[PDB]
Amino acid sequence: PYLGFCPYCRHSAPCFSPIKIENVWDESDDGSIRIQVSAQFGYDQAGTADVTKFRYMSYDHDHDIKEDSVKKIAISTSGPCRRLGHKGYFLLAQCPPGDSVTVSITSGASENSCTVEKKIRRKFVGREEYLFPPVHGKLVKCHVYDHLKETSAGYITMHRPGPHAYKSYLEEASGEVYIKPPSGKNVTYECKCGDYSTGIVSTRTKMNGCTKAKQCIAYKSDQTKWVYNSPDLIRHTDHSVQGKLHIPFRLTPTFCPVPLAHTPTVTKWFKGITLHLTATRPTLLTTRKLGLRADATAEWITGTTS
Amino acid sequence: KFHTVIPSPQVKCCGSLECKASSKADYTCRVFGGVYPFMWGGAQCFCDSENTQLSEAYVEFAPDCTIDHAVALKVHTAALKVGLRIVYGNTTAHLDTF
Amino acid sequence: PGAFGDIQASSLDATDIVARTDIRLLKPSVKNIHVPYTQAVSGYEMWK
Amino acid sequence: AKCEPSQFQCTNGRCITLLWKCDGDEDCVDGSDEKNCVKKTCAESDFVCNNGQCVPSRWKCDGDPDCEDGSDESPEQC
Ligand SMILES: [Ca+2]
Ligand SMILES: [Ca+2]
Repeated sequence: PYLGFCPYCRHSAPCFSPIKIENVWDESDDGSIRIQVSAQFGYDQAGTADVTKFRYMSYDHDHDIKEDSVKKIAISTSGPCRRLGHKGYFLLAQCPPGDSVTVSITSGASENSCTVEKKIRRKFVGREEYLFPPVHGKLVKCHVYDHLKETSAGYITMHRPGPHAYKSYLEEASGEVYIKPPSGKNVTYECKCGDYSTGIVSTRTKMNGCTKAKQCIAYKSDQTKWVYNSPDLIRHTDHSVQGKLHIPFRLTPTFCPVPLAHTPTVTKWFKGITLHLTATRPTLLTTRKLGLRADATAEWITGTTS
Repeated sequence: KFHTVIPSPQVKCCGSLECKASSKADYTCRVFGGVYPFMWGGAQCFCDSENTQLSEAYVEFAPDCTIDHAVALKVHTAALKVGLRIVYGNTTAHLDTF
Repeated sequence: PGAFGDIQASSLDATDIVARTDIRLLKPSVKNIHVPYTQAVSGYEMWK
Repeated sequence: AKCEPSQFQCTNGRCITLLWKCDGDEDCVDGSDEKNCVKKTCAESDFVCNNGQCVPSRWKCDGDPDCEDGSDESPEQC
């Protein structure tokens, strides 16, 4: 559960949106897409796995883990998308094609969003494009993101979070920086306050040796929970991998229906055939000669033709 | 499809950083000074100027590669196997042979 | 970089991965922390 | 000079984004964003969020973010 900087947000400038699409995948044969973000879904602040709610890094001076119901997560491209499932750092949804994919917390006035200028196309499996799989048709081998969130596609790891200094943690009264930790926080401070200095303080503290905030940084020992390897946080001085998490929605072999355009009316003539063709959508007509030469031929036929 | 992985940057805000090697595929890290990076909380370094920053990049197989992968293979000296059905007189038999 | 065989290994689960991608990292030319970089379009997909 | 931020040189010789001058961040050793910009800090008729963006407080329970801070969604009031 962390913060992240994304190229585009609810407001057209780039912003440190709590939700940040870190990666996308599209190898599904159904138009579903796997999305990896900076927020976790199906877990409580405590890390219990209540599927009804999701958590993320609090977007304020005092950073903690806040919670909300997954019903407020909208995924969109050219239009809204049916969410097929969610788990941890990842979501699975079926979206129409578009040049971008957007994740948005639609919490009314807490509406924030992340968009990646990543294209998605209405790809299809088989040999005949379709707007939607028909029923009078052959079942063919295809692969789709298994909706069972317990299925694992693989794993990508995480590390203990690195420092995350807060300007709000320092005050410059008296012309020397005061560390002003939030209540009860075991804040950890470091500063080249005239010289390299570090320490931990659980309460308001007066520094010595420097007169501007420019040199002093202050954060807290929030290592208690790990953070994804993404760039928006600086790594801990030891970034050795902290275990792993299973990527949900395994790409699984399955079967998919595909159309069978009206049987081509063959016309026979001397050492040659005329295929009469009638297709509403691009149909991959392919032929080869069984001779020594294959004379490989392939053409995306469309409409009525021969 | 190679999945580019850019690990979280490392910063030694007031000193040097080694551009050491690693075994990762196309591991191409480089070091840059004057980074003075801001995080959401604000400034994120000890020094105003001598802040060296290490940027890292390498690649691994994307998760979907378990299905979307392809394997290149050299192939040679192909041997033809065959299934035979033999019928002779009142007797019929089926066979397979290289 | 940018052609079939962009990334290669003996097994998909293997850590023994070798690759060439023309990856180059640019200066963090923005106040917000970032790691700007570029590379050749996945040669495998370009091939596809 | 013109440089990577397209905008003003601070007196240490670093080039700085003038788009950063009003942001409340000293981005430089010297001169460093201290020079004036208009931030009226309007009457409480307007709420002001945390970045200081004046917005009519009547929208502090509208269900639409009035500022990028999102402070108008404050549970205490809404
Ligand atoms: Ca500034
Ligand atoms: Ca509002």
